[PDB]
Amino acid sequence: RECISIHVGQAGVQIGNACWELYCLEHGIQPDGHVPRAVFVDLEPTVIDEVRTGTYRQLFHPEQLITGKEDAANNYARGHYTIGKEIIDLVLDRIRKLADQCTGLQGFSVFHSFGGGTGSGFTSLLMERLSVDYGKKSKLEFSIYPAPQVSTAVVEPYNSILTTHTTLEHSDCAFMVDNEAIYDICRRNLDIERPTYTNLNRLIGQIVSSITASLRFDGALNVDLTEFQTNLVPYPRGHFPLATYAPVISAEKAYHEQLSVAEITNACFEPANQMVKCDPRHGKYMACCLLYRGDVVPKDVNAAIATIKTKRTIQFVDWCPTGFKVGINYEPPTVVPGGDLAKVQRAVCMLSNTTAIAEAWARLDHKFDLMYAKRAFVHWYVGEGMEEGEFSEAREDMAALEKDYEEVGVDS
Amino acid sequence: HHMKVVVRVRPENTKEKAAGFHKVVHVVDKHILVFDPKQNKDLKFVFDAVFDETSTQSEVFEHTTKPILRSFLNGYNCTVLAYGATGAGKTHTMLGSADEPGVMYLTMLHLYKCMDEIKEEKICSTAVSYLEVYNEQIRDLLVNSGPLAVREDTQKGVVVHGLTLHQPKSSEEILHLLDNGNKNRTQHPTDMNATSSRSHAVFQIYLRQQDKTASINQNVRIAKMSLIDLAGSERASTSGAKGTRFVEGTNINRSLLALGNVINALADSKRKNQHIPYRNSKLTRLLKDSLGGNCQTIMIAAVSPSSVFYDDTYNTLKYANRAKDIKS
Amino acid sequence: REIVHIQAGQCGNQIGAKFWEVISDEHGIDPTGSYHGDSDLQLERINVYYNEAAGNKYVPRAILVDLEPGTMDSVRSGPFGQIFRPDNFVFGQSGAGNNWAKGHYTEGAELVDSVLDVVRKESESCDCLQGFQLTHSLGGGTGSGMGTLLISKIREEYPDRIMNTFSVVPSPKVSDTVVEPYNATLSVHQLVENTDETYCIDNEALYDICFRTLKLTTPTYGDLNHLVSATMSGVTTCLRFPGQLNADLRKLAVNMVPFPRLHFFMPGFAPLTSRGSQQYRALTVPELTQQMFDAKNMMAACDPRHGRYLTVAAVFRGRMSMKEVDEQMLNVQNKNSSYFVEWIPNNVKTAVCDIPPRGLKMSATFIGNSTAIQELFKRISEQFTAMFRRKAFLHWYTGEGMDEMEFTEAESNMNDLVSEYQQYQD
Ligand SMILES: CC(=O)O[C@H]1C(=O)[C@@]2(C)[C@H]([C@H](OC(=O)c3ccccc3)[C@]3(O)C[C@H](OC(=O)[C@H](O)[C@@H](NC(=O)c4ccccc4)c4ccccc4)C(C)=C1C3(C)C)[C@]1(OC(C)=O)CO[C@@H]1C[C@@H]2O
Ligand SMILES: Nc1nc2c(ncn2[C@@H]2O[C@H](COP(=O)(O)OP(=O)(O)OP(=O)(O)O)[C@@H](O)[C@H]2O)c(=O)[nH]1
Ligand SMILES: Nc1nc2c(ncn2[C@@H]2O[C@H](COP(=O)(O)OP(=O)(O)O)[C@@H](O)[C@H]2O)c(=O)[nH]1
Ligand SMILES: O=[N+]([O-])c1cc(Cl)ccc1S(=O)(=O)c1ccccc1
Ligand SMILES: [Mg+2]
Ligand SMILES: [Zn+2]
Repeated sequence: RECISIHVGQAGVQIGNACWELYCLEHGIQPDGHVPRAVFVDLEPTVIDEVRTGTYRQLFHPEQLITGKEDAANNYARGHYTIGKEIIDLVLDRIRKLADQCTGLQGFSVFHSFGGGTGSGFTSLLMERLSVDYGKKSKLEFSIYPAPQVSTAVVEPYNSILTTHTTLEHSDCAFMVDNEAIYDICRRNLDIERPTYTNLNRLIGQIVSSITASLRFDGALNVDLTEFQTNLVPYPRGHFPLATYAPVISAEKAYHEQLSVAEITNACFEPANQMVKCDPRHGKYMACCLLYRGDVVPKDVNAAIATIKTKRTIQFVDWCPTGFKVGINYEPPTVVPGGDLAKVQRAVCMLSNTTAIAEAWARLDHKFDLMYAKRAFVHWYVGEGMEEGEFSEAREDMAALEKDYEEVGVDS
Repeated sequence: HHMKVVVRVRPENTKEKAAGFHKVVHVVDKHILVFDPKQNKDLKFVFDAVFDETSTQSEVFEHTTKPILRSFLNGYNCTVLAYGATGAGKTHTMLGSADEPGVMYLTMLHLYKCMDEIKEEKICSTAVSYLEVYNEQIRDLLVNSGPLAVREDTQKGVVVHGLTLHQPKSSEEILHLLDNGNKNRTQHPTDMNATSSRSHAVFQIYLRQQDKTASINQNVRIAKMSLIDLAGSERASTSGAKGTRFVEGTNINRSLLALGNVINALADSKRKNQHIPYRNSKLTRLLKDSLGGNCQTIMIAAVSPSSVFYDDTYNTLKYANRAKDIKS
Repeated sequence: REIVHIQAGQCGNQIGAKFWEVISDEHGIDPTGSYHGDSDLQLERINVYYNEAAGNKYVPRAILVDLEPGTMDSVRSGPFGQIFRPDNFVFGQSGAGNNWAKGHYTEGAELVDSVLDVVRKESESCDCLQGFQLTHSLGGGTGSGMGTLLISKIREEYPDRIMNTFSVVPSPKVSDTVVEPYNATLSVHQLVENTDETYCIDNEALYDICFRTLKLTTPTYGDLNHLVSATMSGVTTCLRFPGQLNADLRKLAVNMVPFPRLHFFMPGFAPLTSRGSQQYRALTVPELTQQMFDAKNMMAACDPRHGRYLTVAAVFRGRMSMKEVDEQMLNVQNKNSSYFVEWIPNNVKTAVCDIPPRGLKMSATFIGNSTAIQELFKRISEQFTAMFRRKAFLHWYTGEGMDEMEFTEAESNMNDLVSEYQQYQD
């Protein structure tokens, strides 16, 4: 029934505070109500301290707020091996204390930021220790993969080729949201050259609400978390669907709002709206879980999708006859009281595996090689209990992920 | 070229043999070895020579060290690069194996014989040293030294002063330096107590030839030879958080990285030149003197057939072959 | 997390008075007074530089290392001079002779054990240590000799904790000392093998940046040192604030040193406008990246236009969009693809604190690891050979128990350090 969450790394905690804000906001639970169902992990105290100081302060137990006062380091090795090791036992102890208290759970919605130190390296072993202690559950990791050109950390690819290889054999379905291809939505589909990080976090805060919050909630076409990985992963690699939202309209500028189903569904497959710089450049969709919420007739959907199945310029995979998980919830979306989000009476939070990430992975892998070809910042991980092995051998790993996402499509 | 590489597989260990789970590499023929037998990765690897598990110390002696001795006698400085998995057993029986004929024993005798013949015909004099790199401090094994200070001569070929060499009387005198040395290094108390595996042992022999046939007043040819036992790589577990390993593992991890980066850069400097940063480690700077130049070199990797060696022997074959395979 | 500063030699000490003059206002700490802080945030992280004893007396956790009494006796007898616990003054009333050997082997070598004693009293203070800040000049006995020994001992006691160095590399045009390259070549030699972050600052690069970028006609030393201390605050203490994307000394190190030599950086501050008129407030953000990435405005002597970058760290501190930051850095990377190196897809390390430098709206410290600094260790190494060939003032070093091989060693190392830096310019 339930799904724990584990918000790891500063960014996995900033998005965490925002997904966690949107929750109580659509459930009538003000600053001090019930109790959360998650934990927070960082090797930098000052950030989890923003959840201990700022808004949502007393909505958490100081027990679900793990910190290592020590050092974050923007390097996988340190954050996986060396330092992030010391904290793991204590972290697990919460996702084993919180996992016992509940009633017949389904999994853990992990929140991490791929190209970090605590968001890469620690979660790699956290998800590692989960797939063994609870191999009988869902492991849906919600990642914020590296921006395609607007990366931050100089090493980013070293951290994100190492979170992918170690988590790959451990996740069930990895949601992805690209930080830059969101800013294009903030510029083009909302009109603001002032996107604070606090806004991208409202937007993932929104798509994510559609995943757990409203779908674990009753509706005309409910969709358990197990239903995702079943209807969404064609193969055992921890396959990485993309998150997309539909009524991303501005709460000030334009106002057509009343954009019946037939429109909001079409607004998902246009590449300029999908929180990911994986524009469907060739990438065949292979399975899509269209989560709807608000006032939606099942015939409007079983017609608004039928039109799309016959657009052909949307080319689904060959071995997939029908790859359209319709999920219908009742309660409309619930926008922030005065952020910037429109507030419509319906939305489409479609997510899907696409052969498109054959690109995104290739462009992120090629990055890694250019520095590893010179060793670059390698002495920063080797001095932290890693080897020529874990780099070269996690590089060979993602090489068979460039081939997997090629072979599962492009061919018939 | 000058570089030639041979990898000698060592028999599976009594316990490894009796279990038998998927073999790390499955040696196909003598030279070609397949990695990850069924599919799986199924990676063929070629080497310049390769010796099978049946090939003992005596066969590797004759192969590896014969082009070494000839070049060493010629006055070309030689080196042997050891490798092996991190797990002992293959490396344990590869080096210091008294029972095994010893690549080092038969090559020490091989040189020792050839040295006596060059001395009778010509005036040849030699000397030897034995040092380790533990904690990135050079220790002499012969004398209890402290941290050898660095100077540079007129050539400025970087010298750790305070090294003592004695002239090789017999192989027996060398055996006393090997014994003194091998007990001078500590075991590593982490895991099972290994030898000084984690510390790099260096053996040095210096040949000095004057010709009786040539005029007394001539150039002298000297070569340096070195044999290096290296550590294995450390995992998270074999590392550990512990402060006791902590210093040692930091010394090894930077020595392995800077050394192996200098080996990759060494292969690039078989094209290149001053590029290769000798300076990145103390010993890697002395390794320029031996391995740099157009000197005849060989690498001997160890490989075990055990499944335990899956990771370690694959990483060592990967790293050894990576420097060969990269050419621009 | 925590750090312990180190005021080696007179210059590092004189700067120490300016570093602590600034940082204390950036933390509301009056002379012996407490946190008067205009806010409440300039206190949740002070521990980085101070200690709790009374309840109004947060004392700077630095070390004052000098063989010249009259120096520390001018820093302690002036403004903030009465904040340091007297235990921090590691004086050496000996002759502070201008010889690197006199401060490293003979007269500094005695005083070291009575320094290391206190460097341990302050490192064993509480919580977790991060590293040590070091200030000094590479042009004198107590700066380059003794201050380079202090680190060769620190890096043996805590090879885990980081080591930032703020070196006053000998300025080109005019040397403020004669033996200068001797004191310098011998300290940079220790630096390339112990500290792991260096910020090289040049008294004349400052004069240019302080007489043309500030219309300031009478740039006193207090002003040079003030400008320097403005950067080293935007490095350390700054990132010990909150931020949408904060870093710390390790993130700086682990993004900025591609190769273990240590590498030396070239700091640059953002809003560097003359007082009254030039208060243009053209500080939206493109004006800060305009500032930091020009030639002039680098506290180094060498111009970045003369060599690729390996890494950059724009450590912004002032509320700004994570779009107009992360965006601007890109157009800067593409307009100048020529000088930025290519085997690093993203050279730039964006870093963003929230709170700005007390009285300002928006700033950004720049920390450039450019290969252009090759054209300075060249300079120093030239001045060495031109005089080392004739053994110029060498009898002042050998006569203090030195080696003819020690000068050879340091030149050859730091002259190899020039060679290596070119391997990436190509
Ligand atoms: C009325 C007003 O706004 O005055 C400004 C001002 O006029 C200007 C010109 C300041 C002024 O700075 C200088 O003139 C200066 C003098 C010597 C060396 C370097 C600079 C200022 O003195 C400096 C002062 O800086 C700060 O308050 C920061 O917090 C800064 N503090 C110090 O450097 C400091 C000075 C004295 C005592 C203690 C601290 C800081 C910067 C980085 C990290 C930590 C602290 C500011 C904004 C101003 C005055 C007061 C005129 C400027 O400098 C700084 C560092 O902000 C020079 O160009 C900038 C632009 C500012 O607008
Ligand atoms: N959407 C979104 N992305 C963020 C946020 N914060 C950071 N990121 C992105 O995530 C990455 C940053 O990771 P860091 O903050 O450096 O590190 P961390 O993963 O928290 O862990 P450490 O490296 O140990 O500090 C960059 O690619 C950022 O663009 C956030 O609040 N929202
Ligand atoms: N920026 C700056 N440089 C200084 C200061 N004092 C001395 N210097 C520089 O330091 C060099 C001289 O070394 P000095 O500090 O006297 O050495 P020491 O006192 O014997 O350790 C010269 O290059 C000076 O320009 C200062 O207060 N600020
Ligand atoms: O290679 N080694 O340096 C080495 C490393 C270890 Cl752990 C052990 C031994 C040797 S040896 O000198 O080859 C040697 C070989 C035979 C007898 C004594 C010493
Ligand atoms: Mg963080
Ligand atoms: Zn309308």
